[PDB]
Amino acid sequence: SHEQFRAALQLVVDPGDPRSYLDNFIKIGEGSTGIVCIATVRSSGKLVAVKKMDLRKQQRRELLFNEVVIMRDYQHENVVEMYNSYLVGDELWVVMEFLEGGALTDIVTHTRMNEEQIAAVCLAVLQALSVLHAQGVIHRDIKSDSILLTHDGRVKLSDFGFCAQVSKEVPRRKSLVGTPYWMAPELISRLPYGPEVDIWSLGIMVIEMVDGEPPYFNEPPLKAMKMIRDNLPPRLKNLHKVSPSLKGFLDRLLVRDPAQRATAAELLKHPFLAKAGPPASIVPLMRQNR
Amino acid sequence: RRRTWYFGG
Repeated sequence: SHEQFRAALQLVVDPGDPRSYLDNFIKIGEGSTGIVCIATVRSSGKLVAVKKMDLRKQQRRELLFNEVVIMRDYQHENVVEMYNSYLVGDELWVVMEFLEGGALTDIVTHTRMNEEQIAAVCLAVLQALSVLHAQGVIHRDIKSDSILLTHDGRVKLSDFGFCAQVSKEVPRRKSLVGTPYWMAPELISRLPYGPEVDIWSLGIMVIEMVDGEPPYFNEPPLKAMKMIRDNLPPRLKNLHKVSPSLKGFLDRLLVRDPAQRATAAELLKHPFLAKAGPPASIVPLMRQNR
Repeated sequence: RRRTWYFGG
């Protein structure tokens, strides 16, 4: 049955073994579904990233097909580019763009972002989401760990292993999927849900960028989920430090009723995003610069 | 904890 799943994934990935062209694998990261390495392309010396996911270590194996559907169908300027996929022994390897700036997590846990920088992140993220949600794709795991940066401060959404599609025949999803602290209240309540859940998770990421941590982060997962399910929307620890503009923005995201929550398309017009700086404005936040 | 969960369906 492992062997049965290996055969199925083989029909879907590219033929071959990229070790035939990559050198010097160095692990740089751990994800929910596997690990991430830098590799050197031997013909040219360029760097790529390689995501390795052990078919035996998955919560749900069939979610590994997510990486193939996104790669094949849903590329965009603010989405990490995937080049090729391979089955190597017991692992799916995806060779992808290397985002040398690392994850937004390393930033929010170590410095303070100003509002120009927060607005730049939110705009980049909302551009990816407007396009994905127009095609019925819901990411379902928006949080700082899923946002990667280039060396020159461009922002890209990554980590689509848990995404799902909605459509006229399947207008909503029912799976309990996400990282507890960032999960939308309707998703925790087990109400069927749609793209609106990424909007709520993005609002929690805005709290990450202001406070450094999502709400209830010191509470065990389950307890945090109960409180998200049952309490009023969570508040910034530092409400006093955010502009009225940023506050009114967040109030469009952390709306408990999914019907009243802003859509990505609507949030691209919010006046808070007018503060968005260029990618250069993100650069000084990165570990090699701060 | 920052780990993603999957349990529904």
